Amino acid sequence: MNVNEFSNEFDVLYNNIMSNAAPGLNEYEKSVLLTKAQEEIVKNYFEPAGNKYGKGLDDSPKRQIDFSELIKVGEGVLNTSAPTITFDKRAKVYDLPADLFLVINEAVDTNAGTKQIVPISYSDYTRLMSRPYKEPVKYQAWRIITTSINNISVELIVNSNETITDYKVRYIRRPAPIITTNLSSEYGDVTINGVSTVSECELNPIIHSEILQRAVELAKAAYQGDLQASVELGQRSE
Amino acid sequence: VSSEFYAFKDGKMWEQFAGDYNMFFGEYKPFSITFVANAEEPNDKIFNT
Repeated sequence: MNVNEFSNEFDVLYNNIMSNAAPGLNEYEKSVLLTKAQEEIVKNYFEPAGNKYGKGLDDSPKRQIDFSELIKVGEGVLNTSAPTITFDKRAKVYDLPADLFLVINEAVDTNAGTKQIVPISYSDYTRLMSRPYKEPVKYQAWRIITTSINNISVELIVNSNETITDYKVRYIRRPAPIITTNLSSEYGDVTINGVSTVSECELNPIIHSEILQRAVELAKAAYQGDLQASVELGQRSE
Repeated sequence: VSSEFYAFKDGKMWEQFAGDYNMFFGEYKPFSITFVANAEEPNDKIFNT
Protein backbone atom coordinates (compact mmCIF):
# COMPACT_ATOMS: atom_id res chain seq x y z
CA MET A 1 0.00 0.00 0.00
CA ASN A 2 1.44 3.39 -1.10
CA VAL A 3 1.46 6.06 1.66
CA ASN A 4 -1.64 7.62 0.00
CA GLU A 5 -3.46 4.29 0.67
CA PHE A 6 -2.33 4.22 4.33
CA SER A 7 -3.79 7.78 4.83
CA ASN A 8 -7.02 7.21 2.87
CA GLU A 9 -7.69 3.83 4.58
CA PHE A 10 -6.95 5.17 8.09
CA ASP A 11 -10.12 7.27 7.64
CA VAL A 12 -12.21 4.23 6.57
CA LEU A 13 -11.30 2.76 10.00
CA TYR A 14 -10.46 5.55 12.48
CA ASN A 15 -12.96 8.13 11.23
CA ASN A 16 -16.14 6.07 11.55
CA ILE A 17 -16.03 4.90 7.83
CA MET A 18 -14.89 8.35 6.56
CA SER A 19 -17.94 10.03 8.18
CA ASN A 20 -15.98 12.76 10.08
CA ALA A 21 -17.74 11.24 13.16
CA ALA A 22 -14.55 10.68 15.21
CA PRO A 23 -12.05 13.47 16.13
CA GLY A 24 -9.97 13.91 12.95
CA LEU A 25 -6.22 13.43 12.68
CA ASN A 26 -3.74 15.66 10.72
CA GLU A 27 -1.30 13.91 8.34
CA TYR A 28 1.59 14.48 10.76
CA GLU A 29 -0.32 12.69 13.52
CA LYS A 30 -1.18 9.84 11.17
CA SER A 31 2.49 9.56 10.18
CA VAL A 32 3.58 9.51 13.83
CA LEU A 33 1.02 6.85 14.72
CA LEU A 34 1.96 4.72 11.70
CA THR A 35 5.66 4.87 12.61
CA LYS A 36 4.91 3.92 16.21
CA ALA A 37 2.60 1.15 15.01
CA GLN A 38 5.24 -0.37 12.74
CA GLU A 39 7.82 -0.30 15.54
CA GLU A 40 5.31 -1.99 17.84
CA ILE A 41 4.43 -4.61 15.23
CA VAL A 42 8.08 -5.44 14.59
CA LYS A 43 8.82 -5.76 18.30
CA ASN A 44 5.73 -7.89 18.99
CA TYR A 45 6.16 -10.26 16.04
CA PHE A 46 9.85 -10.72 16.85
CA GLU A 47 9.37 -11.91 20.43
CA PRO A 48 7.18 -15.05 20.45
CA ALA A 49 5.48 -14.00 23.70
CA GLY A 50 4.59 -10.55 22.35
CA ASN A 51 2.01 -11.70 19.79
CA LYS A 52 -1.14 -13.82 20.03
CA TYR A 53 0.25 -17.00 18.40
CA GLY A 54 3.36 -17.51 20.53
CA LYS A 55 5.55 -17.52 17.42
CA GLY A 56 8.74 -15.53 16.85
CA LEU A 57 10.92 -14.62 13.89
CA ASP A 58 11.32 -18.00 12.18
CA ASP A 59 8.51 -19.99 13.82
CA SER A 60 6.13 -20.04 10.83
CA PRO A 61 6.12 -19.14 7.12
CA LYS A 62 4.16 -15.97 7.85
CA ARG A 63 6.80 -14.75 10.29
CA GLN A 64 9.53 -15.53 7.76
CA ILE A 65 7.80 -13.40 5.13
CA ASP A 66 7.07 -10.65 7.68
CA PHE A 67 10.72 -9.79 8.40
CA SER A 68 11.91 -10.75 4.90
CA GLU A 69 12.58 -7.17 3.77
CA LEU A 70 14.28 -6.09 7.02
CA ILE A 71 16.94 -8.82 7.17
CA LYS A 72 20.30 -7.37 6.15
CA VAL A 73 23.83 -8.78 6.10
CA GLY A 74 26.68 -6.41 6.91
CA GLU A 75 30.29 -6.56 8.01
CA GLY A 76 31.68 -5.19 11.23
CA VAL A 77 34.56 -2.72 11.03
CA LEU A 78 37.53 -2.95 13.38
CA ASN A 79 37.46 -0.15 15.96
CA THR A 80 41.22 0.41 15.94
CA SER A 81 40.81 4.18 15.51
CA ALA A 82 39.90 4.70 19.17
CA PRO A 83 42.36 3.08 21.66
CA THR A 84 39.76 2.25 24.30
CA ILE A 85 39.99 -0.29 27.15
CA THR A 86 38.49 -3.77 26.77
CA PHE A 87 37.20 -5.95 29.59
CA ASP A 88 38.93 -9.03 28.12
CA LYS A 89 42.62 -9.31 27.27
CA ARG A 90 42.07 -10.91 23.85
CA ALA A 91 39.05 -8.84 22.78
CA LYS A 92 39.11 -7.15 19.37
CA VAL A 93 36.63 -4.27 19.38
CA TYR A 94 34.33 -4.18 16.34
CA ASP A 95 31.75 -1.57 15.41
CA LEU A 96 28.40 -2.77 14.08
CA PRO A 97 26.21 -1.23 11.36
CA ALA A 98 24.47 2.01 12.23
CA ASP A 99 21.04 0.93 10.94
CA LEU A 100 20.88 -2.05 13.31
CA PHE A 101 17.69 -3.06 15.13
CA LEU A 102 18.14 -6.69 16.25
CA VAL A 103 20.97 -9.16 15.64
CA ILE A 104 20.05 -12.74 14.75
CA ASN A 105 23.25 -14.35 13.40
CA GLU A 106 26.93 -13.48 13.74
CA ALA A 107 29.97 -15.27 12.36
CA VAL A 108 33.71 -14.60 12.48
CA ASP A 109 36.21 -15.86 9.89
CA THR A 110 39.50 -16.76 11.58
CA ASN A 111 42.70 -18.29 10.25
CA ALA A 112 41.59 -21.56 11.86
CA GLY A 113 38.13 -21.35 10.28
CA THR A 114 34.70 -19.80 10.53
CA LYS A 115 33.24 -19.76 14.04
CA GLN A 116 29.64 -19.02 15.00
CA ILE A 117 29.45 -16.21 17.55
CA VAL A 118 27.51 -16.90 20.75
CA PRO A 119 26.24 -13.71 22.44
CA ILE A 120 27.31 -14.56 25.98
CA SER A 121 25.48 -13.09 28.96
CA TYR A 122 27.16 -11.44 31.94
CA SER A 123 26.40 -14.48 34.12
CA ASP A 124 27.77 -17.04 31.67
CA TYR A 125 30.90 -14.92 31.22
CA THR A 126 31.64 -15.02 34.95
CA ARG A 127 30.79 -18.73 35.04
CA LEU A 128 33.03 -19.68 32.10
CA MET A 129 35.92 -17.46 33.26
CA SER A 130 36.12 -19.25 36.64
CA ARG A 131 37.47 -22.44 35.01
CA PRO A 132 40.94 -23.74 34.06
CA TYR A 133 40.93 -23.20 30.29
CA LYS A 134 38.70 -20.12 29.78
CA GLU A 135 38.27 -20.40 26.00
CA PRO A 136 35.25 -21.11 23.78
CA VAL A 137 34.57 -24.49 22.21
CA LYS A 138 36.41 -25.30 18.99
CA TYR A 139 33.60 -24.10 16.69
CA GLN A 140 32.35 -20.96 18.46
CA ALA A 141 33.37 -17.52 19.66
CA TRP A 142 32.00 -15.24 22.37
CA ARG A 143 30.72 -11.68 22.14
CA ILE A 144 30.06 -9.03 24.78
CA ILE A 145 29.15 -5.38 24.27
CA THR A 146 31.64 -2.75 25.42
CA THR A 147 31.99 1.04 25.74
CA SER A 148 29.89 2.37 22.86
CA ILE A 149 29.67 5.97 21.62
CA ASN A 150 26.75 6.78 19.26
CA ASN A 151 27.11 3.27 17.79
CA ILE A 152 27.30 -0.41 18.78
CA SER A 153 30.70 -1.78 19.81
CA VAL A 154 31.24 -5.49 20.49
CA GLU A 155 34.23 -7.33 21.95
CA LEU A 156 34.94 -10.49 19.95
CA ILE A 157 36.55 -12.96 22.37
CA VAL A 158 37.87 -15.61 20.01
CA ASN A 159 40.30 -18.28 21.19
CA SER A 160 43.90 -17.20 21.65
CA ASN A 161 46.42 -18.16 18.97
CA GLU A 162 43.85 -17.12 16.35
CA THR A 163 43.39 -13.92 14.35
CA ILE A 164 40.11 -12.43 13.14
CA THR A 165 39.99 -11.71 9.40
CA ASP A 166 36.24 -11.08 9.00
CA TYR A 167 33.07 -10.47 10.99
CA LYS A 168 29.68 -10.91 9.31
CA VAL A 169 26.47 -9.75 11.01
CA ARG A 170 22.97 -10.73 9.90
CA TYR A 171 20.45 -8.43 11.57
CA ILE A 172 17.02 -6.84 11.25
CA ARG A 173 17.42 -3.41 9.67
CA ARG A 174 15.86 -0.43 11.42
CA PRO A 175 12.56 0.31 9.61
CA ALA A 176 12.18 3.64 7.87
CA PRO A 177 9.35 5.97 8.93
CA ILE A 178 5.91 6.00 7.35
CA ILE A 179 5.04 9.52 6.17
CA THR A 180 1.95 10.41 4.14
CA THR A 181 2.86 13.95 3.01
CA ASN A 182 5.66 16.49 2.86
CA LEU A 183 5.61 17.51 6.52
CA SER A 184 7.51 20.75 5.91
CA SER A 185 4.73 22.06 3.65
CA GLU A 186 2.29 22.80 6.50
CA TYR A 187 4.15 21.84 9.70
CA GLY A 188 7.25 23.91 10.29
CA ASP A 189 10.19 21.66 11.18
CA VAL A 190 8.61 18.43 12.42
CA THR A 191 10.44 15.17 11.69
CA ILE A 192 9.45 11.60 12.50
CA ASN A 193 12.97 10.12 12.64
CA GLY A 194 14.90 12.91 10.92
CA VAL A 195 13.11 12.79 7.54
CA SER A 196 10.64 15.54 6.60
CA THR A 197 9.51 14.17 3.21
CA VAL A 198 7.30 11.36 1.94
CA SER A 199 8.61 7.99 3.14
CA GLU A 200 7.13 4.68 2.04
CA CYS A 201 6.97 1.46 4.05
CA GLU A 202 10.14 -0.62 3.71
CA LEU A 203 8.28 -3.80 4.73
CA ASN A 204 6.60 -6.64 2.89
CA PRO A 205 2.95 -5.83 2.01
CA ILE A 206 1.79 -8.77 4.16
CA ILE A 207 2.00 -6.77 7.42
CA HIS A 208 0.72 -3.46 6.04
CA SER A 209 -2.76 -4.41 7.23
CA GLU A 210 -1.35 -5.25 10.68
CA ILE A 211 0.44 -1.91 10.87
CA LEU A 212 -2.63 0.06 9.76
CA GLN A 213 -4.88 -1.72 12.26
CA ARG A 214 -2.40 -1.10 15.08
CA ALA A 215 -2.21 2.56 14.07
CA VAL A 216 -6.01 2.80 14.17
CA GLU A 217 -6.12 1.20 17.62
CA LEU A 218 -3.40 3.54 18.87
CA ALA A 219 -5.27 6.57 17.50
CA LYS A 220 -8.56 5.53 19.10
CA ALA A 221 -6.84 4.94 22.43
CA ALA A 222 -4.90 8.21 22.34
CA TYR A 223 -8.15 10.07 21.62
CA GLN A 224 -10.42 8.27 24.09
CA GLY A 225 -8.06 9.85 26.62
CA ASP A 226 -8.75 7.29 29.34
CA LEU A 227 -5.73 6.40 31.42
CA GLN A 228 -6.95 2.80 31.36
CA ALA A 229 -6.97 2.63 27.56
CA SER A 230 -3.51 4.21 27.34
CA VAL A 231 -1.94 1.81 29.84
CA GLU A 232 -3.77 -1.16 28.29
CA LEU A 233 -2.52 -0.51 24.76
CA GLY A 234 0.87 0.47 26.19
CA GLN A 235 1.37 -3.17 27.10
CA ARG A 236 1.85 -4.00 23.41
CA SER A 237 4.50 -1.31 22.91
CA GLU A 238 7.25 -3.87 23.55
CA VAL B 1 -47.51 49.17 -0.56
CA SER B 2 -50.77 47.20 -0.47
CA SER B 3 -49.85 43.56 0.40
CA GLU B 4 -46.16 43.71 -0.59
CA PHE B 5 -43.01 45.09 1.05
CA TYR B 6 -40.86 47.54 -0.92
CA ALA B 7 -37.51 49.28 -0.51
CA PHE B 8 -35.93 52.26 -2.25
CA LYS B 9 -32.18 52.50 -2.81
CA ASP B 10 -29.93 54.22 -5.36
CA GLY B 11 -32.89 55.77 -7.17
CA LYS B 12 -34.81 52.55 -7.88
CA MET B 13 -37.65 50.64 -6.24
CA TRP B 14 -36.73 47.10 -5.17
CA GLU B 15 -39.53 44.67 -4.37
CA GLN B 16 -38.53 42.71 -1.29
CA PHE B 17 -38.66 38.95 -0.78
CA ALA B 18 -39.11 38.37 -4.53
CA GLY B 19 -35.65 37.93 -6.08
CA ASP B 20 -33.22 35.05 -5.90
CA TYR B 21 -31.92 33.99 -2.51
CA ASN B 22 -28.91 35.83 -1.09
CA MET B 23 -29.10 38.62 -3.71
CA PHE B 24 -29.56 42.08 -2.17
CA PHE B 25 -29.90 44.96 -4.65
CA GLY B 26 -28.22 42.85 -7.32
CA GLU B 27 -25.24 41.97 -5.09
CA TYR B 28 -24.58 38.68 -3.33
CA LYS B 29 -24.26 38.98 0.45
CA PRO B 30 -23.23 36.05 2.67
CA PHE B 31 -25.22 34.51 5.49
CA SER B 32 -23.87 33.01 8.71
CA ILE B 33 -24.85 32.05 12.24
CA THR B 34 -22.59 32.25 15.31
CA PHE B 35 -23.31 30.41 18.56
CA VAL B 36 -21.24 30.04 21.71
CA ALA B 37 -20.46 26.42 22.63
CA ASN B 38 -20.10 26.30 26.43
CA ALA B 39 -21.30 22.98 27.84
CA GLU B 40 -20.07 22.19 31.35
CA GLU B 41 -18.17 25.45 31.26
CA PRO B 42 -15.98 24.86 34.37
CA ASN B 43 -14.48 21.87 32.57
CA ASP B 44 -11.80 22.31 29.93
CA LYS B 45 -12.88 20.73 26.65
CA ILE B 46 -11.31 19.79 23.33
CA PHE B 47 -13.74 20.92 20.63
CA ASN B 48 -13.65 18.30 17.89
CA THR B 49 -16.65 18.05 15.55
